[PDB]
Amino acid sequence: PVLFPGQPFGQPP
Amino acid sequence: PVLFPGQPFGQPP
Amino acid sequence: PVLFPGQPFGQPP
Amino acid sequence: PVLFPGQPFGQPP
Amino acid sequence: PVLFPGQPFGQPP
Amino acid sequence: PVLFPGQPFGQPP
Amino acid sequence: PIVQNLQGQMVHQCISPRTLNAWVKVVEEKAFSPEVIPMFSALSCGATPQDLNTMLNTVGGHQAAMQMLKETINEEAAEWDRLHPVHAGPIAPGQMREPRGSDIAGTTSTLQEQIGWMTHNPPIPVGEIYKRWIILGLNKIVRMYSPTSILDIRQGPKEPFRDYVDRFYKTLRAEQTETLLVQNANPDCKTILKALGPGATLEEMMTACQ
Amino acid sequence: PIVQNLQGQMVHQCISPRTLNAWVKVVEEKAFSPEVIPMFSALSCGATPQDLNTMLNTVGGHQAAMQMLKETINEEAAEWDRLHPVHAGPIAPGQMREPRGSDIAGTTSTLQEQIGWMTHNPPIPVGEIYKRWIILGLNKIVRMYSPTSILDIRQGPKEPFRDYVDRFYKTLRAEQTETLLVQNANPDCKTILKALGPGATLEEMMTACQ
Amino acid sequence: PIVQNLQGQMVHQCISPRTLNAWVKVVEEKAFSPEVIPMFSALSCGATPQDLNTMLNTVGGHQAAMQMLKETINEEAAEWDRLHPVHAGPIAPGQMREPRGSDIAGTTSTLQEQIGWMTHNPPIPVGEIYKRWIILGLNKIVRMYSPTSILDIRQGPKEPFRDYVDRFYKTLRAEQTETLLVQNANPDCKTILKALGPGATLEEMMTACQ
Amino acid sequence: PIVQNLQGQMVHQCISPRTLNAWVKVVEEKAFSPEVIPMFSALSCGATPQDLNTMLNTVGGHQAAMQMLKETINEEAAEWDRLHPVHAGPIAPGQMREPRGSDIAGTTSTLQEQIGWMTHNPPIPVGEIYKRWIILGLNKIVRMYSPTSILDIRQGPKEPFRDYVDRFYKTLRAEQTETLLVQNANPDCKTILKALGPGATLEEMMTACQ
Amino acid sequence: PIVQNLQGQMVHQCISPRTLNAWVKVVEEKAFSPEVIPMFSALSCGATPQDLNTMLNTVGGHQAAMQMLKETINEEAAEWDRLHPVHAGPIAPGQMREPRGSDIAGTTSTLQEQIGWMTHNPPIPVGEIYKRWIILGLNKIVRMYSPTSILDIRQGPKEPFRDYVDRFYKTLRAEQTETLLVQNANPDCKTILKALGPGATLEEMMTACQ
Amino acid sequence: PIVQNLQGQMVHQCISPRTLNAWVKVVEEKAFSPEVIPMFSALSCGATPQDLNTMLNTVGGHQAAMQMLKETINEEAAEWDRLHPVHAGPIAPGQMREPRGSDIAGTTSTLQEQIGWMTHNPPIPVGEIYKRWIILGLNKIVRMYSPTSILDIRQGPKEPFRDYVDRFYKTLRAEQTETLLVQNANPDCKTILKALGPGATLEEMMTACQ
Ligand SMILES: O=P(O)(O)O[C@H]1[C@H](OP(=O)(O)O)[C@H](OP(=O)(O)O)[C@H](OP(=O)(O)O)[C@@H](OP(=O)(O)O)[C@H]1OP(=O)(O)O
Ligand SMILES: O=P(O)(O)O[C@H]1[C@H](OP(=O)(O)O)[C@H](OP(=O)(O)O)[C@H](OP(=O)(O)O)[C@@H](OP(=O)(O)O)[C@H]1OP(=O)(O)O
Repeated sequence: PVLFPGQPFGQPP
Repeated sequence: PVLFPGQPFGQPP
Repeated sequence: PVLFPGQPFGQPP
Repeated sequence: PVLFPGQPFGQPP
Repeated sequence: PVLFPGQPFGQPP
Repeated sequence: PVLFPGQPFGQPP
Repeated sequence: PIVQNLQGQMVHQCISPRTLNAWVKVVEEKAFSPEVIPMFSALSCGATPQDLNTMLNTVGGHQAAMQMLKETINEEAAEWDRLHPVHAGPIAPGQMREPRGSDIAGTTSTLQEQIGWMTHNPPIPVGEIYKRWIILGLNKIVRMYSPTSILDIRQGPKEPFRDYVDRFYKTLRAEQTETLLVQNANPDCKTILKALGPGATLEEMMTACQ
Repeated sequence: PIVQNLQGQMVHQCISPRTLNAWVKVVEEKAFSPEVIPMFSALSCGATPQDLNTMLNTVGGHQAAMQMLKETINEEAAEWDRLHPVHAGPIAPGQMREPRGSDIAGTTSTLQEQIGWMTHNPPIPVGEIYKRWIILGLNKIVRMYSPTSILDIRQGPKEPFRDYVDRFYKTLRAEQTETLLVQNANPDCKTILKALGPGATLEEMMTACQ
Repeated sequence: PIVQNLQGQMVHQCISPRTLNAWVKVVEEKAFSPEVIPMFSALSCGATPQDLNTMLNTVGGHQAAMQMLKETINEEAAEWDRLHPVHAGPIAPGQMREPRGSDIAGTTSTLQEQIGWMTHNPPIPVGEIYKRWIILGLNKIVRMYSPTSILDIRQGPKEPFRDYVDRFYKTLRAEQTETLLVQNANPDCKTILKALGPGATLEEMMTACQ
Repeated sequence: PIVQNLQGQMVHQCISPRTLNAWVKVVEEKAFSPEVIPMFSALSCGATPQDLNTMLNTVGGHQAAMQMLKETINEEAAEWDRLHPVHAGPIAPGQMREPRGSDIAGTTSTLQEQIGWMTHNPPIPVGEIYKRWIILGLNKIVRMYSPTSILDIRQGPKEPFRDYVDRFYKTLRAEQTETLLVQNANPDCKTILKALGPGATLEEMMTACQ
Repeated sequence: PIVQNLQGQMVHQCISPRTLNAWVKVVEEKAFSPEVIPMFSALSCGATPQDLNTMLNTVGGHQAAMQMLKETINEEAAEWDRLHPVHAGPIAPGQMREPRGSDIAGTTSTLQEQIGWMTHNPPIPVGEIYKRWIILGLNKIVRMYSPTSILDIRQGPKEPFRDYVDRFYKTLRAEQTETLLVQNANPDCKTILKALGPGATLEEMMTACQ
Repeated sequence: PIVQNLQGQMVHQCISPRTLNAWVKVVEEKAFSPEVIPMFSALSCGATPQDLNTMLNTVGGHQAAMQMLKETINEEAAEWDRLHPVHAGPIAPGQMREPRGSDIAGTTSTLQEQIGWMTHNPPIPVGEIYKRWIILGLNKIVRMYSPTSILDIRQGPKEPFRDYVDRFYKTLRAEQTETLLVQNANPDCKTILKALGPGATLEEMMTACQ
């Protein structure tokens, strides 16, 4: 997934 | 008359 | 009709 | 006088 | 002094 | 340190 | 909307937060009073069909009026299709196609097709036709949303003439005179007005009855 | 309105949300007080007849005053027609026609005809003539909407002179002195003012009576 | 966002305080009502993926909806990766790379890469694809956040028909008719509507039942 | 007002809704306090005599002060006429005439004559002369509108020195020291101040008396 | 900030009243909630280190957080100094010097040195490095300012699932799942969720538990 | 102020209604708190001495602080006169004169002389020197207007450590540590802090004491 729970929009894993 | 009662401004008879 | 009930403005059937 | 009582600003006698 | 008590800013003695 | 307690941002020691 | 830049060319700019803000606020505070129609006509000046669609979709209340507007726009788009047929086949490459009745509403046409139609010589004012249809809708809703008929407006015994004239003419504007205005007045004021006779401006009546 | 771009040419720009917003707000809060006329004169600076029409239609109250304005505009348009007749026939192609009295009001004339008249050398300031007619209307309404006559304004025994002068001159502005101001004053203040005599500025009176 | 300057070129300008302000205010006041989607579509006009990300992160409530949006964006980015693979190796110097599904979301791609994709011929509208994914999210949340079903909307005995139609159609918009609208109506109004029959506009129904 | 465009020329632009709005709001909230004069001086920067007239007419209260301003402007216009006579005859075609004392006030002069005087080399700053006269009026009103004399300002026994200094100097500004400030102080604070002696800044006094 | 003018060049413009106004208002109303960080990142777009300093100094509360930010900026400036040493001697005349760790913070560097670093080819983005340090500070404060731990978030018996998910994820964002979300849920909702099993989107859970 | 136009030249523009509005509002709401100084420094960016004077005169309260500022400006102008004498005689025609200490304050110098000094190569930044003097005044007032000393700030028994640190550092900023912060803390928190020892960041203290 491009986005994961717990971080702001636009940040990689 | 240019304007008559009952119509908006800028409308002919 | 161009517009039908239940969808936003500017969307086809 | 340029201005007199009873008229708006910028109007002659 | 450039400024004295009792007059607005930017006015000489 | 660049900043110390008690002075505004952007001021040296 | 489609504006004129400082250099001297017509370019599409993106709708401002205030056109939307003021539009939602006027529809929220003034509901569908007649003066709300000019606001739309003034706020959407130079607006594309897509922009008009944003304005219409921004409102969150009075959905039955929105469906009135929908039906009006479909009737007008069908009449446009009937009056101005357009060929099919293949759209010629690097070329501008004819605007359908559905295109003016912005349902099939995209924004690039829209600004192509507006920045043309002679330009196809799809925004103006869409504004005409939306406005026909708005007048229709406003006329059929009037609270009371003009026959109902009658002057009270203790009410000033000014208030009666104001009510009479706000109702007359809502549903889009001379003799009728005197009939609804009480015996007072009418006593002097019947003596005045024909040929007197509204102000003569309101001055004598002041 | 018709503005001057940064390049150095007069172009039509679309009315801002604030001209409308401030106009509706001033007519809503201040009703038809005299200072409301300059607002219209300042808010509609450079405005086209269509823009003036939007401003007039935005108001939702005081419809009798709006009909006063209507009648005034028709009288002025008839006088324009009488003073400046215009030929009929066919409008020459690619040419600018003469402005009728109805054209200045924006009833028949379209916005492109309007900006053609304004961006001309010498320009036909149809917006300025329309503003003149609308303003004549506004002065007429404001004068006949005054709550009390200047004769009614009288100074109270316990009221300061400042308040009396303020009331006197707001009433004088509403209906568009020297001797009258002293007559309405109470025996106090008048005691000193009669001793002052002619040739004293308003401030001499208000200083001696302070 | 990506705007057109006065000279005549598309340049990136920095987001205004009002796009953010109005966005937070509409999500705060209107929650996730359908009309909130057009606001986002209108406020973010011309916006970069980074700008869209700022708008999304500005909201401080409804975090479960934000996670819905996250999951939707990941599904769409995986589908983009599957549909449009991109090579690896070394990015050629002074050259523009292909946009991954994660690039459109702005997680790996930087703002300079973004404006390179937008200011291109032909341009890669990464902002528009990201807007499509965010909007799919928004429609999904709005549809599944509806308070009541369309079956629940029924007209009361003392309630006017106008209010019933308004409720019916706001619910219909929330979840994205003709026969159903009459079924939920009370025996009054239905008495006349059943007599009307098929082929009547919404306004015919609301006029007869007024 | 008369502004400098981006190209590099001085052009007349139309007054903004905020100059009017802020002006009415400051005169409404702050009445005629001294700080209200700089607002006018800052809000009307670059303004034409017509613009200054709009600002003056926008106020709806304190009409006696407005008549003070009127009389001041007439006195200054008479002094201008006396100091700078102007010939009559015929205005030369395509030529700029001399500004009368009434012209600077904007009573006879039109806006085109005004911007001709401002966009000149050397320019005739009719706006600046009119601003001088209006400001002389404003200072006169503000000085004679002061609630209490400087002799009245005295420090209370339980009142802090800071409040006494604030009152003293707001009154001193309203009517346009060193020894007087100590005399009005109570025996407390004065006990230390008399010991301080001459040569101490205001802050030395307020620090020792803190 | 550093913006792009209409001509096509990057120039320094002076910070607007709204960047400051909106910044103070968001820090005042939202304290240090996570969404406050994007606001700073969006409001300070293109801002110089001096501008960032103005924004930081405008806040009047939460001074301990400001000292956290101070310490973070000093640690990052020391790391910059350690990673990128710079020579001393004499600054070459008419030449641009290397940016120290203290220079990026704006303590020694002046605004002309700053815009020299930004308007360079290749440019030294001192504003971006300073923004990185300020943002690291902000994330640190926001993470350590969280009211409760994620373990504390548990769903109530009468509370809807939507509210529990909202609380859970706002807490998760404050401190920067799948299995944990089900554990904190009550026996109701968990009854169905345990039956659902792995592989279900958040929306599947919230739909089944609706 | 002195801004950079789109063409690429530094021109004087007229102060906006918001610089004045925001300035009066911040001095009215925040009095003379430390963060009020950056506002002035940010609102008056690029401002002329005349503009700075307008900002200073717009405030209507705290006149004793204004006299502090006056005295500070006179001391600095005397020091400028002493450090940089200027010749008298006749000002050369079509030439720019030297700035006196009174000129920087704007008492004798006119706005045309000011913009001549700013638009020069090398420019004489009279606005920046005046800003330096005004700021020295502001820091002086803010330091001597602090409500309580840093010695007074002590942590309560039931008060959280966060509030104590906030109060301590707002007071420290008002009057322009490490060991002192622990001394004022109650026996609780101090129990752990004394065990922590030297070398711990503020956040280590506030985390252990959370
Ligand atoms: O209309 P809002 O959403 O409530 O925002 C406004 C508004 O913003 P604008 O300057 O862009 O118009 C103001 O002007 P108004 O049009 O409302 O008159 C302003 O000044 P006002 O005192 O005249 O309203 C103000 O008021 P304030 O800052 O004191 O709240 C302010 O409200 P916001 O702070 O919410 O932005
Ligand atoms: O100058 P600011 O305080 O930074 O804000 C201005 C401004 O306010 P003032 O003219 O009172 O100074 C505009 O004035 P109006 O057009 O509203 O009369 C305005 O207008 P909009 O609200 O329509 O955008 C808009 O910028 P612009 O003049 O280019 O339209 C805007 O900046 P913000 O809205 O971002 O605060």
